[PDB]
Amino acid sequence: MLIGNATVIPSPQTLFHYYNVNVNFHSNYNERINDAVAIITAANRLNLY
Amino acid sequence: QYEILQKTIPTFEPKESILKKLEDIKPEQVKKQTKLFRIFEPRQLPVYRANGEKELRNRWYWKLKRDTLPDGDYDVREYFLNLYDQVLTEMPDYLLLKDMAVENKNSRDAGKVVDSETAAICDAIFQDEETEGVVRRFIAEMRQRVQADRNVVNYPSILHPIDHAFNEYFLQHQLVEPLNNDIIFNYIPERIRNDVNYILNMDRNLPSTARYIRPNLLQDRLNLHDNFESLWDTITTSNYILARSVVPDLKELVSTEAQIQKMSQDLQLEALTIQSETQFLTGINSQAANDCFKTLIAAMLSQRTMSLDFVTTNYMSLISGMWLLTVVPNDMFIRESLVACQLAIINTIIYPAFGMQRMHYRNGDPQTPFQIAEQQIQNFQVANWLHFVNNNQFRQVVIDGVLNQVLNDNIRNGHVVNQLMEALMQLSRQQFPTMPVDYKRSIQRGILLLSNRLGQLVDLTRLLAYNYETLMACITMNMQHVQTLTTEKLQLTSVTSLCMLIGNATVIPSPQTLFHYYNVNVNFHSNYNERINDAVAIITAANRLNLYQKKMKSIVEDFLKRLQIFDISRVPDDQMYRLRDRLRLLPVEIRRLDIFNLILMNMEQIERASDKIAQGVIIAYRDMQLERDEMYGYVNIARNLDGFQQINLEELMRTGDYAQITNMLLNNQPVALVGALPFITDSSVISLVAKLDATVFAQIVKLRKVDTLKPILYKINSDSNDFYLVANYDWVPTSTTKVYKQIPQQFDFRASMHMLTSNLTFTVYSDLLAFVSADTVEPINAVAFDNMRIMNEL
Amino acid sequence: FLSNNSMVLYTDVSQWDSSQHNTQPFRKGIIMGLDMLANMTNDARVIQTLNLYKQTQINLMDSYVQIPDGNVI
RNA sequence: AUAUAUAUAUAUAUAUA
RNA sequence: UAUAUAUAUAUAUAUAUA
Ligand SMILES: O=c1ccn([C@@H]2O[C@H](COP(=O)(O)OP(=O)(O)OP(=O)(O)O)[C@@H](O)[C@H]2O)c(=O)[nH]1
Repeated sequence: MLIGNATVIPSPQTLFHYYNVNVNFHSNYNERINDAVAIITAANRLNLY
Repeated sequence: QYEILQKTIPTFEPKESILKKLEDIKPEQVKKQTKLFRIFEPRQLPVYRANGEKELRNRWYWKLKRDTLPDGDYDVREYFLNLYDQVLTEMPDYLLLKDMAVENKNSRDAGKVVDSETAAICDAIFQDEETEGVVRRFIAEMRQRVQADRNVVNYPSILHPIDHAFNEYFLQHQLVEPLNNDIIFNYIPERIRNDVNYILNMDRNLPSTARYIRPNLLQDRLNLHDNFESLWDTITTSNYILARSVVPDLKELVSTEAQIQKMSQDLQLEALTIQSETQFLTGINSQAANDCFKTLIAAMLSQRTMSLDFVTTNYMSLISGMWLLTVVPNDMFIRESLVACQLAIINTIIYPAFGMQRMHYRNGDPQTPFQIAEQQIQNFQVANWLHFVNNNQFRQVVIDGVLNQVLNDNIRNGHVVNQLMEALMQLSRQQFPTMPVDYKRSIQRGILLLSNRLGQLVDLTRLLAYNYETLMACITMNMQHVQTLTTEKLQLTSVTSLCMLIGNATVIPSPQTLFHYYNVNVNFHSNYNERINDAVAIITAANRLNLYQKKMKSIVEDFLKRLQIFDISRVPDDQMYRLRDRLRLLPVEIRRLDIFNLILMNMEQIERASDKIAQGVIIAYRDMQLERDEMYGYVNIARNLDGFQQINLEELMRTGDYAQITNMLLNNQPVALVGALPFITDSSVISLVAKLDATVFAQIVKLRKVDTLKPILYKINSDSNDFYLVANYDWVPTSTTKVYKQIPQQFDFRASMHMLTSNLTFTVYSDLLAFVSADTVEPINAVAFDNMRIMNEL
Repeated sequence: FLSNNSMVLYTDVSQWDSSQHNTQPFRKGIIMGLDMLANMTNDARVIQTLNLYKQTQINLMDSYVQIPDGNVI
């Protein structure tokens, strides 16, 4: 009981920034699994206790 | 020797508006027009022949007066709602033509034409040497025709046929009805002129000329008592304070100031000191009898719900509450406070009298404790009064077109007191077996101060139901019985001051304060239905004109404003957009419906016959001959938008997806843009051969914006420079794009004269109850609905 | 009402006179309250005493204090 | 030659040609 | 055999408070 008849829309400048911060975290989360796996596995083929 | 140190206080303007009572609402000041409604005006234009050369004579044409048309196809419809609000305020109530009739400067006999403008036109044609002879001969035989026996006249005019259909409608549809002596007496309601006590008199008789404007007194098409519990609270607290003003003061209280001096100089002579014959009680005054007589009548006529206020430890205020519930119907007393008074009579006075156990009445039982103690009691006379209180209801009958809630027939008689005091006597002859003897002596002393007053209480019921019956003839709006939000506190220790302090003097409401209570319930009810119909005619004309962007809170915001009793800024958007769904469903009144069709039928003839706006440009990408006209010469005009695919520029700005046009503008498809474009005039011919008209559309591809469009409308004629290219070389001018524009109409003088008619004389009268001067019969013998009188008790 | 699920809250404004919320929004809240009360009654005398208690709030919305020092006021 | 507002409780005192 | 009803006197000074 305080809303009016005037709608709000996510403007496309803050709709591409929300996309380019969810891609840039998802492409950072996947690029650090691939770095941490490639060192764990390379510490095992090299027989590093 | 002073010194001023002043600082900046921040300005704070709270949202508010002025609120007037119903006593001072000014009636609608009647509108009569002074000049005709003109929107078209003849203008002098040069004329060009079929070659293109300028002719020696000139020609007259109809153009607009102040042609300010906004661009874009949505702003044009926003202009025509604004035009529709301009004809309504100019629409007159009564129109006489003797007020607006100026002399023709030159005629056969010196007659009159109907306006200062249409005399300025007919003298502009006379001295113009280029005019024909038979146009000049028509102005000579242009006089008025006057007929005295029917008092109508016939003044000539020179009006556009759109302008004539707006002025002809103002003359035949007027709000004046004739008025005489036998129609002033029909203005007074039927329960007053058919009443014995008031004798109606008048001095002057009105002529066969005088007219009056009848108010549209039809009931509220909005059901503002249905689901509107915050607007019906303030429309009945505005009626309760009006009704409190006209309820008269009791004759035992009021007298003039000098009569106190007139009664003090003979008080020591004539010793009359216990003539009033009452036993005094602490808490009894006469200022509460006068108060409770006004908050019993004025809370019935406005249908407020009273709330009882009392203390349980007063055994006399509970006995006087027995008279209150048996006269006023229990639907008016509020349920949380009727029950706590209806139970307090049971547990104190009725049930200890019979020795029964005092009732366990839990909170919120659906049966009120008189409706549960007519079954549990075994007497016959106190179970006959408890049946009347359980079934005392208002009787909703419609009288003279106004539904108003008359009382039960026994209450107007007085016979309910003879049902109560027959029951209040059997309850006093009981033994009170459980309670001690002093508790029996405390009621039997107090229940006998009310049974000794039977002649003065069978008559208060007559007088209280006659002041309510008389004043109810003066209402006009439909009184509905719906429980309101806020209540009016009636103290039960102030009914005791009413029940045993009245006597032998009828107070009947004088007819000068019945005609005032009726002339403020008409002046508010006619200020209601002329604000419904003013705010329905814009809501329906907004949806009919296709205004999808207009938020219609604003034209309900001023509907609640012009009703002068509402505060706007404490009424939210919730109670102003529910009201739009009710005002939309109503039929718009016939004067506004018949004049919106006179705009809607030719909102394309006003729009097309004006400069500085053109209804879309068409593009062809091929040489085609531009048509020869007489007011333009040679113009790339197109009268019909036919053969081409259309793009709606109202929609191309709305959705904003330009992918259709910018893929259709690079490939050179023939496109006819549709909208309302501001066009410029390029009168030179060497701009046409250089093809300037095609180079203006390429700013839609690089830049998305389409409102910065200016199509080119050529005009090739003799006054234009470099014209000899058309004269020497045998070529007709060819353009690429032509403008969809309409030719202005010719001013044919003999076909535009109209003979406007109206009456000769009125005398429009404002209110009609100034003439009839009423007076009341002596209140010693004043007659109720029974032909026996009231205040008959010795 | 002091218990272990309750919190008491005592606040003292630094100066109740000469606060920002007391110059304009306190007078104009009372002057509005005497407009809705001028419609409640009907007398020429209860309105007139309620048009004087409104007039003392219009006159105090701007005020001046007379304090002297040395020889100047 | 002489400056101390308003309200709320509480206590003391007082009324007369 | 029978033992009445009803909640805010005024003025100045004084202190506590706002
Ligand atoms: O003699 C007085 C004392 C107080 N008051 C009124 O009581 C109000 C509150 O009095 P306070 O003493 O609480 O004011 P304050 O908040 O300015 O105090 P500090 O924090 O500065 O210590 C004041 O602002 C004034 O309206 C008076 O009218 N007269």
